[PDB]
Amino acid sequence: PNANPNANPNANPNANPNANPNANPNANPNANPNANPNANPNANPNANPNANP
Amino acid sequence: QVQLVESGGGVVQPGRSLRLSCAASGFTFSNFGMHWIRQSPGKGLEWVAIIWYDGSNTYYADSVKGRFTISRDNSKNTLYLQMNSLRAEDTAVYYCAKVWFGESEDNYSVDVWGQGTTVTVSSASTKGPSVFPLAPSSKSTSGGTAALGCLVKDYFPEPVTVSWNSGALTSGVHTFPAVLQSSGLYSLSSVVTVPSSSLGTQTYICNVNHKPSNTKVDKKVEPK
Repeated sequence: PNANPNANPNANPNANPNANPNANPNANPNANPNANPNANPNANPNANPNANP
Repeated sequence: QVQLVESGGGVVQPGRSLRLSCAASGFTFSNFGMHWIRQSPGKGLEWVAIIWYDGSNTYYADSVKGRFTISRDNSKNTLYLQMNSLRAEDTAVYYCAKVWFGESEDNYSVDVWGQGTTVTVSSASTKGPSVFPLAPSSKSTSGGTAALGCLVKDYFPEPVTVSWNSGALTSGVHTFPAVLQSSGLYSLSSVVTVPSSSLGTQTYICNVNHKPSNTKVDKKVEPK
């Protein structure tokens, strides 16, 4: 009833390559909360071209 | 309501310059950004340029970047587009358009389009058309219906107007859209179906008119 220490330790190539539909859909609270330095630094062409007003 | 009126379009030789204007009414022109968008049969709808409400930011399509300059006069409520170094492929219908009002972080496009002004870039010279009769005969008769017409060939530029019997004949008239030929001259045909029992007795004359050259031609079509 124990684990065979010499069993297959590799990764089964014929495993599940799709996405798990029941996986975590929530937002991860302890994720990256800082800004990204290599984000988009250029102005947006399709931004607001009018007044506030 | 909102109204946009383009002006300044016409025929221009390649390498010359042209200034289009767009008069706006029905809203505060100085509060909105504007687009210029062109449409051609070969490329469909194609965005050209955008300008901010205050002119601080301008953007252009890659095919026109460095040649066109968009500007505006908020005191006159007028939008301008100076087009330099025009190429043949710039022939299209040009519309000015108003950006819609939205939220601060949304993306933006246009909601109201202008009327449009046609620009034709060609080195062809102004030339009146040749009107030739498409004469009906036994080879163009099926039953009691016959077909006759007029071929309006080798004219420049667009457009030309065709009427039949000074406008008295409109039932069964088909004026085809003009096609541009390799020579830069346009050509089209106009056909009409008539009762075969009227051939040889009823007179059919097509009236081609071209105001830019003051051309007026009344061509009679007789059977063979």
